[PDB]
Amino acid sequence: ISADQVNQIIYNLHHDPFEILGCHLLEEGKNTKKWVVRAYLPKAEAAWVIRPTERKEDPMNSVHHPNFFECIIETPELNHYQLKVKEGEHEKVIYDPYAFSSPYLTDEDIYLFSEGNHHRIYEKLGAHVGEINGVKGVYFAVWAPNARNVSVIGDFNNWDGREHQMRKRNYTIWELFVPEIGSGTVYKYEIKNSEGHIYEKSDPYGFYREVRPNTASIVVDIDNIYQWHDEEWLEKRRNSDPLKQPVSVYEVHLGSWLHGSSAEKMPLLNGEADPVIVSEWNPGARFLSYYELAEKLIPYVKDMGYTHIELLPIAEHPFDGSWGYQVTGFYSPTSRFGRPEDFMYFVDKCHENGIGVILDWVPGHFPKDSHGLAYFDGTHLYEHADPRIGEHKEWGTLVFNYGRHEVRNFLVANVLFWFDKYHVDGIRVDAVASMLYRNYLRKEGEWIANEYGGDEHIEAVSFIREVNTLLFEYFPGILSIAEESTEWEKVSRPVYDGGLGFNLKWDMGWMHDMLDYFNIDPYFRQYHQNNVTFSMAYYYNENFMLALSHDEIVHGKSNMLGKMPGDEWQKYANVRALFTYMYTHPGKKTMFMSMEFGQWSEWNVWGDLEWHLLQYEPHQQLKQFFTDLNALYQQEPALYTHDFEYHGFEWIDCNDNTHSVVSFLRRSDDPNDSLVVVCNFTPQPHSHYRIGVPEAGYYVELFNSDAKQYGGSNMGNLGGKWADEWSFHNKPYSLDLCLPPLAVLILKLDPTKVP
Ligand SMILES: OC[C@H]1O[C@H](O[C@H]2[C@H](O)[C@@H](O)[C@@H](O[C@H]3[C@H](O)[C@@H](O)[C@@H](O[C@H]4[C@H](O)[C@@H](O)[C@@H](O)O[C@@H]4CO)O[C@@H]3CO)O[C@@H]2CO)[C@H](O)[C@@H](O)[C@@H]1O
Ligand SMILES: OC[C@H]1O[C@H](O[C@H]2[C@H](O)[C@@H](O)[C@@H](O[C@H]3[C@H](O)[C@@H](O)[C@@H](O[C@H]4[C@H](O)[C@@H](O)[C@@H](O)O[C@@H]4CO)O[C@@H]3CO)O[C@@H]2CO)[C@H](O)[C@@H](O)[C@@H]1O
Ligand SMILES: [Mg+2]
Ligand SMILES: [Mg+2]
Ligand SMILES: [Mg+2]
Ligand SMILES: [Mg+2]
Repeated sequence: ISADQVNQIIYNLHHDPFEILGCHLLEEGKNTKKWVVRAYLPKAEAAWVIRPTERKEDPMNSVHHPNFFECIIETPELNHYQLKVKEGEHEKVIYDPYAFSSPYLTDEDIYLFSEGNHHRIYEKLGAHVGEINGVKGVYFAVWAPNARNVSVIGDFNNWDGREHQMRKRNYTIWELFVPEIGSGTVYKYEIKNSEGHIYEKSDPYGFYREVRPNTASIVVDIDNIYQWHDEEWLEKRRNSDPLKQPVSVYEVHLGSWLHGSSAEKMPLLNGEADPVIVSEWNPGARFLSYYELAEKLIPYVKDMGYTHIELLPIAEHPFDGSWGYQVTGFYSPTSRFGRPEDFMYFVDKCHENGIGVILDWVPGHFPKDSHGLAYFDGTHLYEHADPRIGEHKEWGTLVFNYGRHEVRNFLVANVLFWFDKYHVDGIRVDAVASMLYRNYLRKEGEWIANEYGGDEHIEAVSFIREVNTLLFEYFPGILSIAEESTEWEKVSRPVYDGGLGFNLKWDMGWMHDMLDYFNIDPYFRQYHQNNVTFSMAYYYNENFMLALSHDEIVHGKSNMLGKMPGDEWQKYANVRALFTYMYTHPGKKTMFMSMEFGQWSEWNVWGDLEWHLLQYEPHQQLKQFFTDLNALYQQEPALYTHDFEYHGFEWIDCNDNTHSVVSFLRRSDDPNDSLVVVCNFTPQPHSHYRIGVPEAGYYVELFNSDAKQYGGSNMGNLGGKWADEWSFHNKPYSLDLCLPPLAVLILKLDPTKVP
């Protein structure tokens, strides 16, 4: 490019920056093409073009002006890229703001979508504010290849679509531009199928939706509603390995954490809305908005010391009682809690406070409701046609046809969408077995094997691997968490090694072992020492997340206190011991709302949590215990740097089944960061109980779960103990400890204490 052209840009004289900025073809070779990307980045000193799906990164060069950049790249197609932009000492990675000159679908958009590879399809499908033929308005487009007709109905034409019939393109997608309407518009698609049957559909790519049970889509100007402040958070994320950091997750169902009064409006970020009543049976109560949750949940979590909040699915879902697991509006956060920008504010404020956001994501199925994706165009469009692979009969839901390109594309782009538009830090997929097996919950003779005669759902396995491949390429540094309950191998291993490509897997066997263990009367735990120790036998086959989830405190399972045997004191003590053990055992941590303050009742998704309990000392003491445990966790590198390496853990001894005692070391990079952990899982205290340690010196008691400030009896070792030169447990030194009742000790060598 010329200096004259560059200056026209720099001085705002150019007639159309899209002619010069963005990606432009320069020439076609035999086997490849030459492209240039140009960007004008005022304040940037350096920039790079990332091609994350090819794993390449090329520098851009300043051309004629220090903030005007060009990058010449040869590759057969340049569909997928990002700009990395350095301003002083900070880097951000963004999509190119000049990537798409037209609001309408181009030939290239349609081709990529037909192949299942349009990672940004939601920029074109759905509803977008833009300009066509010189007039402002909204462009709508929808995939519905077998429909006979489609119209746009909405507020703007009183729900009569005769003058807003859409145009079909390439026998696949319907489009229409409507002038002079804007964001806030309420609409649906009216579809006639091949039988002449007419019906009404929410927008599958819609960005906002009426409050359930109403289902019309709402047009959102999604790139001009919120201003973010989280660049430094996102840079740190992208440059860090989360597997090596503390990850302590507070799992939250937004609709049931805290309720407000329905006798007042729901406040929003700079606005307000009508209250959303929680249920007709509890009509005095309303949900809190994303905005109110940002103001209340976030400081609560920050003070407790968790690193992350994990949300039960917030994608739009018609029924409270599915807990979010039956989604019908995959591209919009639920309007129960307000608008898209209020959720963006929640995430921004999490990042301002140093807290990451993980979203439960539901790609495994969708329910039958007629406003949603089912039988979309008068054929089995989203779902597979054969019910033996296309329905989960025991659940009454439909299963995506992962093999069908535009369906795969809906889902792959949907995951990316949450990271792009809402800046989230991770996803968790519930029930991964439900996608992986062709015989999932199906009786003999009511499913068919794959082409090699196996039970593996080939198409789903491929989809899962593609999702995880793309997620990590576009958003390095994120968490991708699976719950898979059949010992499928290499869940949390890279795709290049025959894995599914998640980075963490819930240790459901650990969870069962531990909760089954603690539910046993302590005298009988001597017969089940193996519950304590067994999970370490297979631990290194995955990267495990130790989760005590929502699923474990419903349906007659009790809340954590009620699972524990004995009187009120021992119930609390058993909670403290279990969770101190969980936080010291290798792996990342997740626990569910209400567990941190000892709610007695099961989680009830129709009410809010029993916050009045926090008026009372035992509940306040447990909450302090977790606050301090989380603080320790973040303070001690041996609790997080080497979770997934042999170095990070070693048993000291696990043979004393008769007293239900175990002990172990955690390690990090510095040998002085080593910790000794001692667990006593009955209410019998022990005096002069020896434990082997590897070095001489004074071992400080960093943490004692029996401290009086946590509700314990305050037995302990008075702050620490000097090791004896008395060999024990095959180690040259040993500590002669008092073991408090139903309690866990964490000790650390202070190699500078004065003898
Ligand atoms: O300090 C004197 C005693 O210290 C040691 O006793 C221990 C017990 O061994 C531990 O098990 C624990 O005791 C718990 C007890 O397990 C639990 O049931 C509960 O017992 C209370 C009960 O809540 C209450 O309603 C009433 O019956 O009083 C009981 C009081 O003992 O709470 C206990 C802790 O308060 O903790 C104490 C350690 O302090 C040592 O073993 C004893 O020999 C010695 O007497
Ligand atoms: O009477 C008071 C006694 O207190 C002290 O004994 C303690 C030890 O200090 C503890 O470490 C523990 O002993 C465990 C031991 O840690 C555990 O390994 C297991 O030992 C097995 C051993 O693993 C196996 O190799 C085989 O050797 O036999 C051993 C004995 O079973 O079980 C031990 C407990 O049974 O608890 C005891 C108290 O019970 C103090 O050191 C003693 O001198 C004192 O008598
Ligand atoms: Mg009509
Ligand atoms: Mg399950
Ligand atoms: Mg058993
Ligand atoms: Mg309540």
